[PDB]
Amino acid sequence: NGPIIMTREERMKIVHEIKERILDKYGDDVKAIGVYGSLGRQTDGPYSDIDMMCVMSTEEAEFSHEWTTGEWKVEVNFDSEEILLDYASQVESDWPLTHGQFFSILPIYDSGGYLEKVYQTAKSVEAQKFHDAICALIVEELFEYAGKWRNIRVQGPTTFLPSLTVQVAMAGAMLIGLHHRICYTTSASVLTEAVKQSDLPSGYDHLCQFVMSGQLSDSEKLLESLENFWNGIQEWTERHGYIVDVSKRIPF
Amino acid sequence: NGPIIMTREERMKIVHEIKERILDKYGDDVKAIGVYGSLGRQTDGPYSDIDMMCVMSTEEAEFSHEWTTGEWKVEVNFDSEEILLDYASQVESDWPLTHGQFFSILPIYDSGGYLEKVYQTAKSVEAQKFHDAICALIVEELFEYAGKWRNIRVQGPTTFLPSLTVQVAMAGAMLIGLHHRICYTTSASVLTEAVKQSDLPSGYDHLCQFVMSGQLSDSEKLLESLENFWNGIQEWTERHGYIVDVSKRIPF
Ligand SMILES: NC[C@@H]1O[C@H](O[C@H]2[C@@H](O)[C@H](O[C@@H]3[C@@H](O)[C@H](N)C[C@H](N)[C@H]3O[C@H]3O[C@H](CN)[C@@H](O)[C@H](O)[C@H]3N)O[C@@H]2CO)[C@H](N)[C@@H](O)[C@@H]1O
Ligand SMILES: NC[C@@H]1O[C@H](O[C@H]2[C@@H](O)[C@H](O[C@@H]3[C@@H](O)[C@H](N)C[C@H](N)[C@H]3O[C@H]3O[C@H](CN)[C@@H](O)[C@H](O)[C@H]3N)O[C@@H]2CO)[C@H](N)[C@@H](O)[C@@H]1O
Ligand SMILES: [Mg+2]
Repeated sequence: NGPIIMTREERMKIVHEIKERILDKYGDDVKAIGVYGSLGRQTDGPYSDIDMMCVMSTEEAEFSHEWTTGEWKVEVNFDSEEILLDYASQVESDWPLTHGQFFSILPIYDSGGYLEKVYQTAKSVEAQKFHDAICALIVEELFEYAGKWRNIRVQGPTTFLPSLTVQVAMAGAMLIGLHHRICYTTSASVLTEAVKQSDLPSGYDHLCQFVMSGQLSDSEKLLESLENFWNGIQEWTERHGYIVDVSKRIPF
Repeated sequence: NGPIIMTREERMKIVHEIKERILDKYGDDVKAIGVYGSLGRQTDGPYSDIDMMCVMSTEEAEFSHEWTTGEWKVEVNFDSEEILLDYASQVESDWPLTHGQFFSILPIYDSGGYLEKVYQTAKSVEAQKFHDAICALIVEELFEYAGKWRNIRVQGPTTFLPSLTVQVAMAGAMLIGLHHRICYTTSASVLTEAVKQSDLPSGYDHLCQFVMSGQLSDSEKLLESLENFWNGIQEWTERHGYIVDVSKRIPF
């Protein structure tokens, strides 16, 4: 019957019950336990699931328990300090959506400031890593989407266009977030927060209005909006120095 | 302003240049080279990218080169035989979308039947792996989506509902593909092929109609369609035995 309505108090009880269970089972291998996500920001809605992180001392520790009771869902990730710190300092194309975890840490157990160290690492990532992630995003994702919607324009199918438009709008949101080196609060607010930022590529806000309103049935307006956004990207990358190497047929 | 229009003959010319370049650089470390994706089953549209794969003899080989010339995009993955076969034999929630690669391999170099060996491995995966992936999908993705759209109904934002509905429809497509052990052709045909399968959970095809048509502006009809799909999931999982024990507050 799906998730039920729960209050913040009930969630913190579950959190502290899980904390006790983790300490009973693993004992001194537990370096730190925190809550992240919406419950960590104390923004959590009545239906939100629970996300917790655990720093282990045992080397190469990397596992997780993800379950539901039928009424609520919990995910607990267990990582060694080294594994967690490397993850916090790696910038992938979906960094603005995944690494909000490290800017929403609610500590409930920490034997040696480990969670603070993870937070510091996540916020001190070198600027060059965001630059590379932006160039990789344009090649590995945006360029590929451009071929996908241009294929639709000539040979269809248009039934993929609304889903692909959503993907392009989400990828554009990642590109902006990588530029500003900021993580989005929640998944539901990614597009709302993306259009309120500075230095938007031309055509991005117009494209997002289709995705946020759900008016994705006019394929011609979508294709025309995607091309304008695709065009706006390339002046935007030159204006900010995110220059993509296009000089070789084969780069190895 | 790429990607540009290309013919199959122009793509195979680029492919064989890369094959020549791969053999020049890595020589006898190359066990096999193949083309997958749309060019692999030679359906490729006028704008499709080029996807290639390489089997290496080097033990820990796992790297990729992904680039564009401004006109076309190429991705070449280099994997040891052990790494590639283990990947082909592991079933994640996005198996129906990622592992079609292994059912579309066009060999252009193969020193010892390595590519046929990859195809055999990918198609002989134990039924238990698909069963576990289905149960994990329902918990890790579907249950989480249900909480998210129920939050939207109570506290918004409505601007996330069209994007979240697309995500739910794609997760349902994964659920169907894992059930029937089938991989989807391309990203563009995932939804069309998913709704043509048997044993659909009640409410999925109706939900896909909103996503495929792009009529995602009636949040009220979307939430009702999402709930109906969510109900159909619980009957569908019971009828096929994709049952997870949910009786414990903490299952470890
Ligand atoms: N190649 C065999 C195995 O691949 C894995 O990585 C897989 C996955 O993470 C990785 O995903 C990569 C991303 O990361 C990278 N940032 C952009 C790139 N386009 C994407 O590639 C994949 O996603 C694309 C669609 N978006 C597809 O067009 C493409 O065919 C597909 N290879 O591609 C691999 C799938 O083939 C592991 N690296 C390793 O277990 C072994 O190498
Ligand atoms: N935990 C720290 C690091 O996590 C990484 O994996 C990351 C990522 O793949 C992984 O993704 C996992 C999946 O895989 C798994 N099959 C289902 C699970 N819902 C999902 O979890 C993630 O996606 C959810 C939304 N769908 C989010 O609600 C959730 O907060 C998020 N942790 O979450 C991790 C981020 O926390 C690496 N394993 C490793 O570098 C290190 O352990
Ligand atoms: Mg989660």
